[PDB]
Amino acid sequence: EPKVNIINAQDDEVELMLSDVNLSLANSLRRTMLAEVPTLAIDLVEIKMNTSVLADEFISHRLGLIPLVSEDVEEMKYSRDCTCEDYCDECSVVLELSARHEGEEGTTDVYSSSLIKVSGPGNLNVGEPVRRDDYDQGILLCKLRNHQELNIRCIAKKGIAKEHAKWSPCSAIAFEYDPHNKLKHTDFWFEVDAKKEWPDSKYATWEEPPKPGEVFDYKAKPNRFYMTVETTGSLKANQVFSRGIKTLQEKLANVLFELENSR
Amino acid sequence: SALFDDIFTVQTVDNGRYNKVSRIIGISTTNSAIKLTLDINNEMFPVSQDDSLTVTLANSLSLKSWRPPKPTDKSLADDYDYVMFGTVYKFEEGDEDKIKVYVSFGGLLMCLEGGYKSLASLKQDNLYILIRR
Amino acid sequence: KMTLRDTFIEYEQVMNMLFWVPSWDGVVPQPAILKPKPLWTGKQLLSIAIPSGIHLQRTDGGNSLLSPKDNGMLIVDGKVMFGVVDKKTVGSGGGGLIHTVMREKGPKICAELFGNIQKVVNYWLLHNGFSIGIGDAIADASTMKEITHAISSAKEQVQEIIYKAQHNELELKPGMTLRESFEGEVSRTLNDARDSAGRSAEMNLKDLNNVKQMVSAGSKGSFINIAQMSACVGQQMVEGKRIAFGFADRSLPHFTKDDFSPESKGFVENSYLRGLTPQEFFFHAMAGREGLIDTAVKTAETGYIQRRLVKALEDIMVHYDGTTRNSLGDIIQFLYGED
Amino acid sequence: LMDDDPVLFNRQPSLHKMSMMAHRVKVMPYSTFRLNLSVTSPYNADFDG
Amino acid sequence: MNAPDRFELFILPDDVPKLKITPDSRVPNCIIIKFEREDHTLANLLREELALYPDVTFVAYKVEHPLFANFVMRLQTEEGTRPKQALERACASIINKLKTLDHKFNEEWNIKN
Amino acid sequence: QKKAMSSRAGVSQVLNRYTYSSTLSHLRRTNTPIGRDGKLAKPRQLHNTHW
Amino acid sequence: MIIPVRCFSCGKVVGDKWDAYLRLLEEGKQEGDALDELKLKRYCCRRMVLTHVDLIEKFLRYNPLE
Amino acid sequence: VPQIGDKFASRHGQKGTIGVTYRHEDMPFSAEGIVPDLIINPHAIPSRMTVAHLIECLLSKVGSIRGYEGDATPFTDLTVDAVSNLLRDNGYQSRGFEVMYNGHTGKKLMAQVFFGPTYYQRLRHMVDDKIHARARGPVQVLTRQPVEGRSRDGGLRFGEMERDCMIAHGAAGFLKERLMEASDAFRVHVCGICGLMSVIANLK
Amino acid sequence: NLMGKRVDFSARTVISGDPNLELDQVGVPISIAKTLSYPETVTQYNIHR
Amino acid sequence: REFKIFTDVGRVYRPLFIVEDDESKDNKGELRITKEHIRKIQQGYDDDVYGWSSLVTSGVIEYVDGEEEETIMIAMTPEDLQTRSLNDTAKRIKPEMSTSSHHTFTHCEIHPSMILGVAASIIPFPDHNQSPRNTYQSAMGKQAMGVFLTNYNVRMDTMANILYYPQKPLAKTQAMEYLKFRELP
RNA sequence: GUUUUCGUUGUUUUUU
Ligand SMILES: [Mg+2]
Ligand SMILES: [Zn+2]
Ligand SMILES: [Zn+2]
Ligand SMILES: [Zn+2]
Repeated sequence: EPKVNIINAQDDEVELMLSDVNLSLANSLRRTMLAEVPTLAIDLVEIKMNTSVLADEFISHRLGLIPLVSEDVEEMKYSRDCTCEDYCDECSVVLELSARHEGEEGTTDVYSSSLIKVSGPGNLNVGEPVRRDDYDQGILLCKLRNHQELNIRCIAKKGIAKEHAKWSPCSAIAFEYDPHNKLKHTDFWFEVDAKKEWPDSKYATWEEPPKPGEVFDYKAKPNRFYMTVETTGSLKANQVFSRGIKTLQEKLANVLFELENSR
Repeated sequence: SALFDDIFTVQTVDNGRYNKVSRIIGISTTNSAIKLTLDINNEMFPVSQDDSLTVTLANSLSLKSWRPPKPTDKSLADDYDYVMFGTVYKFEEGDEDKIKVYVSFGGLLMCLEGGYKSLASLKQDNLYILIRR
Repeated sequence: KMTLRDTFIEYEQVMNMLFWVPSWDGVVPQPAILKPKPLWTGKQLLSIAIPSGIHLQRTDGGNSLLSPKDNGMLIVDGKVMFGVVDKKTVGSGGGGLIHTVMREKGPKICAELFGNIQKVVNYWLLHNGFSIGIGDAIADASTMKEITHAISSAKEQVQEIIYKAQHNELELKPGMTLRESFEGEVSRTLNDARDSAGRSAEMNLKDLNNVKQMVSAGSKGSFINIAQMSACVGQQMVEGKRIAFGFADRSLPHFTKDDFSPESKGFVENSYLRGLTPQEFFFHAMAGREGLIDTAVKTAETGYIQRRLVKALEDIMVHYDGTTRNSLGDIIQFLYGED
Repeated sequence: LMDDDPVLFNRQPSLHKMSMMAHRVKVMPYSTFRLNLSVTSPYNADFDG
Repeated sequence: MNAPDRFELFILPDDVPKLKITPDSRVPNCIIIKFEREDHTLANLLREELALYPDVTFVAYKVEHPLFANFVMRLQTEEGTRPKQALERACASIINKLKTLDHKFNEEWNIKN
Repeated sequence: QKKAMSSRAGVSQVLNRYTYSSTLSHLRRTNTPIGRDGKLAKPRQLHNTHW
Repeated sequence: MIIPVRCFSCGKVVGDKWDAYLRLLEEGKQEGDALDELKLKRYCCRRMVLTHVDLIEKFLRYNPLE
Repeated sequence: VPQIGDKFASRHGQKGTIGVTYRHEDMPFSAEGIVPDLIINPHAIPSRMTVAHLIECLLSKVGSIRGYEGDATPFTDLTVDAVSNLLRDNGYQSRGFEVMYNGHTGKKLMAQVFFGPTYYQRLRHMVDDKIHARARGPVQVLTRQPVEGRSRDGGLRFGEMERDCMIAHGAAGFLKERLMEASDAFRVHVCGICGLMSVIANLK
Repeated sequence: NLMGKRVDFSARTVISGDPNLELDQVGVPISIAKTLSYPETVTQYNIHR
Repeated sequence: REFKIFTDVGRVYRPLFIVEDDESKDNKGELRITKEHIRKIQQGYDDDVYGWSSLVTSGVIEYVDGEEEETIMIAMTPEDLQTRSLNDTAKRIKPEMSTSSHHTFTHCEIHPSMILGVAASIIPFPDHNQSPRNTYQSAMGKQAMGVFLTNYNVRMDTMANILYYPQKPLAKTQAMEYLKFRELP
């Protein structure tokens, strides 16, 4: 019964048309992709020696915010689920950084390229920092002056947007339906008139423009729901969507589990 | 359980400040001097001026935590178009032949003013009002 | 926004607030609307949060029994018959619902009803929401021009009073000297200007307008507030006076000597929407600093007043006899409040 | 100090005797005093610090 | 220096359970279900799913406090089905809906790009 | 210091560097050292000449 | 100083655009079209780059102890 | 880092503390799924009446969409209506309203929310610098009473009006222990003839 | 020092709004509810707790 | 029947644009300073230096005190310099000029927005909000968090506060440009 | 070693 007609697709941005679903279910899925989809982000930073002019908390928190290419973050075990003392590779990808400036007058631009993935449990390709792309030399991390050094090691562990926006698989997810307010969910507040003061959505062409004669059916419920999902490069749109679906499935499965567990 | 039965021709309607409800005032087709004023959700069952509506005042619709309305419980309501539940809040035992029964249906006010005995049986607490077109 | 006649709620939201309502008996009553679809009204939701055994009845503005405006007030045993509950009843007003629970049920029941209404309102607004916008604060151009012409007419009346005073044609008011009569009557005229403009703006406030909805809700704001924001601020009255000519026979070097016209003496010709001219901006600065200095000064004297009054009567107590006496036993009054 | 512990409740200034009120402690996180909206009005105070 | 922690929003303490059902004799065939480590995401979904169930006579939930990732849901069903059983039915129904969602999404994603 | 009495206090104060303006504006004050000997509003009230 | 790694209002990868943004600035170019070239679609992401104030260049032009 | 209770202010006198912090998923989103960084009380506008704040937010939206620095110099010729027209040109509602969708349900909130950027400022006052509890600490050398000052574990100075209100409250034992156990309390041995503390005293 | 003097078991902190809280309760920080305490005498009923 | 000259220390002066007050030319009711002087200043030098003292000593701008101000009549904006001879709800108001058909303003401020202060030059449209709130803004502006100095690190101060990410305001004044608020926001 | 030890004058600025 769940029906989708994907308008457009891309590595990060996707516009989908999920029809024949519940509004509450659709919102729950949107929340799951926004917060409960796991990614990899730096959660521990050691500064071995630093001669820059910036705080180490600054650079550490920024490093945490950096998305890491995380198509396989599911295989990574949690720092609390994994039984090992301290960190092992299976629950922790190690990153490294070492940069210097020597040219006196000048500045060495430390980029996320300098963040070198020096671990990652074979294979489990998680931990390499996301960038715009290859020609882009990476996310800029620091600016080095005469005789200034950044030497850092990093521990990245599996995480979600719910515990930090640095693990957030998405920036924002657009969720829409009823592109003409034919279901009467918003007032069209107005100073002169309601239909003309309020524009027509990009999905106005998709569903029918409401018949002026047609009296509102007080039993119809929202059925066609438009979705727009974007990722930061740590994951892909399809990955985030599927992970959210499966995560809410396993949430319901555990709810079952505890239901018959209590009885 | 259909204590009172009548049909009314609607003479006036006004929404005013309220948009989803209009107060409607009509005279009874069956017998004049029987005036019916009722606040109605317009978009849910619309009526207009001079509209003839089949009004029934019932003491009991069952022929208590309200449940999703089960079709297994038949209602005289199903015989009508707009059905509205309320409480008779004043039985106006006034004029010689003008009982003015005021019933509040959760806020929607109704005045049935007319015959003394024709409305005397309406000396109840709650009320079901049932409307065919 | 809730008690209104055309407020409609559906089974799911109903049941959700019922679970939210602390004073719900697990039993939802029959919805007022049942067919062709069961729908619920604001009054029944109110009565759900209300524990039974509370009746109230107040005719409002001489309203009738059929209450077309949903005005008036009638709660029966915790069930609202007609009338929208307002701050005149849910606030601290005497005879109010809180007064009623004080004098019928006690303080615990009032604490319960506070929680009831607070949580159900949290739900209902969380799900609806109510806001404010610039379009709410603006009225159509017709009322804007009514405002403009009201101010202009008041200015013309001011100029007429100026001419009468400047040629002694102004008839002397009782206990009010000629120049001061001029100043005071012009003050009255310009306050009438601001109030007329404001009342026009209030009239042009619309139903969806969250501004009139704010004042009618009464959560904050008032008439004069809208008058100043939308129509015009009006004369900056300091300690019940008018902004005088601070310089030599002038209030600003941009005005002239004996510039009896309003702009040179502190009457605001703009609203908070429009923004104010530098001269009258400085005049509103006059009024604002006046208010702040009034507060700051009044602090210390009101304080020592309070302290000395507390010192004055620190031991008056009604003894078990019922007579009000001193520590000496000399009776001030044989009974408390004569009763 | 547990939850529901009655404690004297005081604001400066305190003009009326209704400015002294006995509230039940509800041990809950954050370093502020969490209150009802209605009880703030007699205090004529706000949460601007 | 007093604010609560963040991992507890989903991590179950030993003493309290994920699911604590108590009988709601307030109306027949009703219970009160305490879901720790939960919020609106699952709560509203299960609420709507149960509301779609004809047996379910009362369905509601409330996040008693937003400063705690938890909620409690009151569920009454008809005299035939038990509230708990209606809950497993709702969970399994949403399971199958999610399966269909993921399948259709994946298929049209593949055919799309 | 011997004539501690009848001495004006506050003409020199520690420069604030909480913010940059905490210096700049701090360097462009004026003061009227009359004292609250007689409260009055004239030393505190804005005047048209202050325009 | 220093553009945020992640967009405060939204959360988009934005950090690796500053040098590109300056490149776009150099050719006497309008601001908004350049930001659009930088894939800055959400005006939150747009003013985050538009109104960011980097300050390390004065800090770095200080001769450090080492 | 900000926390519940932290003090902040606008450029329009709009000052307040944090009441609660909510995550992305629970707060409503726009049609494009955009949530605000911060939420304020509407009740300020009827009371505090900051029109310039509205103009600032409008110009902020316009500038962020158009990507330039907006001017707000006082005593200039700018008109709000033109800015609304440009916002129409920006493909956005002229009065800045936009439908939010309840974060908990995704349902279109009935009103269209005025939603956009504003320039705000952090303020020196925090919450955790005033949190201070004292059951027993250092006492002043002379008074033998709890010291004053949050630096040195200061006690709450009980004002005289608080005493008076407690007296009107019938708080005899409470105020007594506030002055007996919570304050200075020494026992001495006085004479019954002269009635003075003129007694060499030795308990042991 | 006599009509005004400091007390112990007293705390002073920020106030915040709690719409879901009861009127006669104040949301007390764990710091305040911990540092501040009441002396409960050991009785036969409270011995366990 | 008096006259008075003051050169004592402490009398404060503001530079007023010199509207020709001697009625002998069309510049009477206009500014001696013109777009020629503006262009010369825009050069930063003189076309054979034109500094600020150049404008002051050229007689097109002069210093004025309050005691002088109460004896002079000043134009607010460049609009009312020449004595003038519809229905817009987004504009301010100049003197009506109904009986006083003529006005020979001896001067005009460089900008009415210069009646403000250093802090006041920060607020976006401080003229659309209540004066008490303007005063509260002024008071709170000095205690608002920000970034004070570039070499905060080399200073050993009782308290130092530096923002992670200073941001230039979307809403700006023009005196802002002079305040360099883009550089220390 | 249970236990266990800081303060004031004056000055400025502040805080609903
Ligand atoms: Mg206070
Ligand atoms: Zn491990
Ligand atoms: Zn953004
Ligand atoms: Zn003796």
